[PDB]
Amino acid sequence: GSHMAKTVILDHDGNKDDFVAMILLLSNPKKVNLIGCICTDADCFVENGFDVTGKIMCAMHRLIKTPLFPIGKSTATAVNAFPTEWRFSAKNLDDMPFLNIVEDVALWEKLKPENEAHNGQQLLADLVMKSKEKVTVCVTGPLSNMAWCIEKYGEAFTSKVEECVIMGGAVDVGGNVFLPTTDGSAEWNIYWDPPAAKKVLCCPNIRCVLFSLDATNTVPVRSVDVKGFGAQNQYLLSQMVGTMWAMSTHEEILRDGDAYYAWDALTAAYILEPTIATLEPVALDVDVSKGKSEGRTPRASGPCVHVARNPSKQMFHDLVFASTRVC
Amino acid sequence: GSHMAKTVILDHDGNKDDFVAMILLLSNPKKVNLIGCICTDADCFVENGFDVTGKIMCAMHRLIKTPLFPIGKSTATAVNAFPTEWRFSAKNLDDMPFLNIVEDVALWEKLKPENEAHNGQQLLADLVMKSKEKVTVCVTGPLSNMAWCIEKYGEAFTSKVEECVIMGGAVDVGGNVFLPTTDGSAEWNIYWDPPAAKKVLCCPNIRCVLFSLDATNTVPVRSVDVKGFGAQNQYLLSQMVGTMWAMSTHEEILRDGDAYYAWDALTAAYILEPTIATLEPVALDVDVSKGKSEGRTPRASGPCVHVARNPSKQMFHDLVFASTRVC
Ligand SMILES: OC[C@@H]1[C@@H](O)[C@@H](O)CN1Cc1csc2c(O)ncnc12
Ligand SMILES: OC[C@@H]1[C@@H](O)[C@@H](O)CN1Cc1csc2c(O)ncnc12
Ligand SMILES: [Ca+2]
Ligand SMILES: [Ca+2]
Ligand code: NI
Ligand code: NI
Ligand code: NI
Ligand code: NI
Ligand code: NI
Ligand code: NI
Ligand code: NI
Ligand code: NI
Ligand code: NI
Ligand code: NI
Ligand code: NI
Repeated sequence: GSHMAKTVILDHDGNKDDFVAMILLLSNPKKVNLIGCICTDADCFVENGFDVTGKIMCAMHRLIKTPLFPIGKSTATAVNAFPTEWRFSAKNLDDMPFLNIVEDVALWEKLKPENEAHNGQQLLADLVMKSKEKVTVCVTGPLSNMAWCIEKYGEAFTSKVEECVIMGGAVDVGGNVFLPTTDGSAEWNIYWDPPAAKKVLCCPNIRCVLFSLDATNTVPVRSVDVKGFGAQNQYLLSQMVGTMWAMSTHEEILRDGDAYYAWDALTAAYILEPTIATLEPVALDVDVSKGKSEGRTPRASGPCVHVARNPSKQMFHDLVFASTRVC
Repeated sequence: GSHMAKTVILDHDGNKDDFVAMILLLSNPKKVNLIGCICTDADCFVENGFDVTGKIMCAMHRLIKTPLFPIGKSTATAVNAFPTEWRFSAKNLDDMPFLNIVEDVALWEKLKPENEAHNGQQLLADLVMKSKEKVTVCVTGPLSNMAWCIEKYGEAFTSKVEECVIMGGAVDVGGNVFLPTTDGSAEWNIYWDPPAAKKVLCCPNIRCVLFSLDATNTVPVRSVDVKGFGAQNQYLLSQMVGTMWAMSTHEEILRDGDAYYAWDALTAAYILEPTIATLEPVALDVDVSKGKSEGRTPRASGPCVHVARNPSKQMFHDLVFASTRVC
């Protein structure tokens, strides 16, 4: 819990909570050795999500001396794109004053070209396959990169994965994909690339921990708690996380307008503290059709993954607030 | 320019640039004595815009010892409401870490009840009418409060106004109100309450300086300049203004996606530096109909206001960057 670090790669798609997840992982080097990040052109414009990833890496390196690591833009493309207005969030982040501290801009400008050479899917494969320790992959965007690696390399890749902790799906609760052509039963990360999700979630060669809407619905961050970051504004990570949650737009804001979803952050929190939730083994039948139920992750007839259940609000809160006083 | 301060009231509707305007005024006490603020339930939920106003007042009082002042919620209601998603911005701001510094929250919690007793329209009238100096009113929301004061008090009020510097309208360029029932010719602040605008803009008893889209269209803040606030992140006002502009959503973001509108900020900048723009006397015929042209501010047949022209991008930039190093 403080004596040995897990080797971790973050496979993300650049929304505000992807970066909260990144900050939780990177701010806890006693627990997590972050050896790389992948960014997918899903809930962001990949150039923006890439730059924000880079600058956060640079800021942590400067402040707390966490190692620098390779970052790769995936070339995976969507089956179903995220709404364009949502994807702009990483551009907004890239313009934020806490992501434009002069040292971080200078270091990222220097490190950017070497990272631009990487292909994200290939980087994920290379980092896992060449690692001495088995690697924990945290997936907070769609499952396309994991799918590509499993398809290209099979057990040469999956044998080197410790576990895969994924944000996606909706098992016993409704989804969050509301479009003229959908029934509302699907979750967005799955919907973006349903065949990828089908390939990964039911891959018998990896241990998947799934943070579906079942778990994420129960742990919003209330406005009253987001305001708590103000007491820590002298810490860069509090300026970052407080702003990331305060910026919530569209369906990131719950019904009552006084709380926000924290989907990916809870997912990374599990890597820091596995007791934050109980796990249930579940067989899933991923809908890859073009019907209204496309992307649905219902229980199969007759396991694929271990679904997170009843996550601890207090543990989540305490972890996030401690992590964001790190620097 | 540094030897005597203008007495000013800010009559605003709580969008991000309203607060940039507020920060420009309040950060320059050599030039501006801010004696009050009004908040209207237009481009915000008035409770949120009120709280943000209060906390910014409190922060400046703490940091640079600017005086505290009365703040009043207007009870004016719209003819045509702003889009609900846009109005949430002040709620997002109210949750920001730089607007939750513990001292500011404590002081605002203390000062809030006395201010809640105020009626905004009445406060605007009282502050102008009892002021020893003639008062400059900066209006960055709709014209409803000015209209109410002129209707209730006539010259007893207008004789005590130095000038009224207003953000609104579109004279020789298109508007920004795009709805199924509009032709695109109107600007939002006017559209919100066209009869109020008609009453004020052509009131022969006040000198109106109008920052219409003609002027505001030419002074966006580019992403490259918003990023400049990062170099000043140690200053609270840079964290505020940088985030306010970086947060831009919807039609605040220009076509190319690399710049944002700064409508109200330019309007306040004129109070700080009147040479920032050239003024043209223009007679206007405000459309108060329920047709597609409702809220249009075309040139009349045959002056009402002095329209701002060709504002200086460099002066605006230099003023904003200096103001946001104040604290
Ligand atoms: O399905 C949740 C996943 C998480 O991994 C978050 O990054 C948002 N992402 C998509 C998403 C669902 S609603 C919503 C929203 O309202 N804005 C931006 N993104 C989203
Ligand atoms: O017509 C411009 C006035 C200014 O006073 C700004 O506060 C925004 N306000 C309304 C407005 C126009 S487009 C737009 C937008 O996209 N988001 C929020 N507000 C607006
Ligand atoms: Ca995500
Ligand atoms: Ca305004
Ligand atoms: Ni340990
Ligand atoms: Ni170094
Ligand atoms: Ni490399
Ligand atoms: Ni929208
Ligand atoms: Ni695919
Ligand atoms: Ni707490
Ligand atoms: Ni002077
Ligand atoms: Ni005091
Ligand atoms: Ni009073
Ligand atoms: Ni009215
Ligand atoms: Ni400059």
